[PDB]
Amino acid sequence: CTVKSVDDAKDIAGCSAVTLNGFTVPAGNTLVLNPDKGATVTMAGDITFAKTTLDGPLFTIDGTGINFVGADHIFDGNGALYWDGKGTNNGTHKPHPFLKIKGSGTYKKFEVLNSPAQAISVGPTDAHLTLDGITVDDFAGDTKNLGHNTDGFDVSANNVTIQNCIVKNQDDCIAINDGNNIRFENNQCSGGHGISIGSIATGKHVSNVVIKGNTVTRSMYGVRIKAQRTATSASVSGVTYDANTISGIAKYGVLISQSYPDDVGNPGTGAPFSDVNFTGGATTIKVNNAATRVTVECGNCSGNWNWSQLTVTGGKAGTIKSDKAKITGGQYL
Ligand SMILES: *[C@@H]1O[C@H](CO)[C@@H](O)[C@H](O)[C@H]1NC(C)=O
Ligand SMILES: *[C@@H]1O[C@H](CO)[C@@H](O)[C@H](O)[C@H]1NC(C)=O
Ligand SMILES: O=C(O)[C@H]1O[C@@H](O)[C@H](O)[C@@H](O)[C@H]1O
Ligand SMILES: [Cl-]
Ligand code: NA
Repeated sequence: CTVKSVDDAKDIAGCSAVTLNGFTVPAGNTLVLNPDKGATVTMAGDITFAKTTLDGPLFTIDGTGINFVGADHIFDGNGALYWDGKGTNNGTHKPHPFLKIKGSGTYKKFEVLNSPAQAISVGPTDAHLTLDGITVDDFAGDTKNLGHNTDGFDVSANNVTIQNCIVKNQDDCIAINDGNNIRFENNQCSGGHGISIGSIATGKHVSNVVIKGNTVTRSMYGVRIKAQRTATSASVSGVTYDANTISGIAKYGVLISQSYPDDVGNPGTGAPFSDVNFTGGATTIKVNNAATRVTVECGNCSGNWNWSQLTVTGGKAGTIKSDKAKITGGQYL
């Protein structure tokens, strides 16, 4: 019931208590854990991934009701051996995602250090899944702007809570791409592209999202809802921003747009956005001098969007094209 190598990992069936020791995952291998239902998995060392040619995920854990106790240990992706400024768009192969977490349970207190590109992929789930007190430290990727597409958390799942986490990276802190009942609370995001829903692709539906209590600094965007211009049979519905404190934003404090991968222009109509609110505690956003405060670029948006608790200052005014939605309240124009 102690995993000391990639081959030990296949031998944990029957273990209600697994200890994950530190070791290196050699080139050409992956670490896959399928723990027993309700098992506790406790990390007792750091896991380092030698430079590899495999596609990600390099680490996959999949189980029901798992209790993962990280004890502040590290999954080290050796990302600087791969980073070339091009991420997953071109250039060197980047194993991605680094980690994949599937099923359900509670995952606490570990660090992902220097992922090659996207760090933690979440989903699908079979019950609630909570990630609590995880650090994605890709800060080294800022050097010479070589880290790219280093998303903290990519979520395509239902019934997820991500709380008390820290992300230092070069792309979305979180990107919520699909699923219902997703809560992102009391996290700290710096260096990247902010807190995102999307990009929303054809057939994907994000609903009942709560973005609460987070701090975002030194980022390209504060919060975004982005849908591919071309997406159809897609939607975002029921999003509440509450109590977020954001500053140091370079491009847009808020960008809600159906023109992706562009920020604005000829927005699509097949990924309707509805019921997007800034309520509860104040969401205060300070943007840089050349930044835009708030832009909404809808081809198809509906509802009474209560933005009473949003305050955005700095930079210049954006544009509001909200289609059928009525945006009330707040301070940003
Ligand atoms: C990738 O970069 C190479 C040059 O470094 C360029 O030839 C190629 O067209 C780029 N990839 C794509 C898909 O455009
Ligand atoms: C998981 O999500 C789906 C849709 O949100 C739902 O039917 C199921 O009730 C949720 N389960 C739990 C345990 O929250
Ligand atoms: O934030 C974004 O949407 C985009 O940022 C760009 O810098 C990146 O090259 C894209 O792949 C996408 O991640
Ligand atoms: Cl290899
Ligand atoms: Na995803």
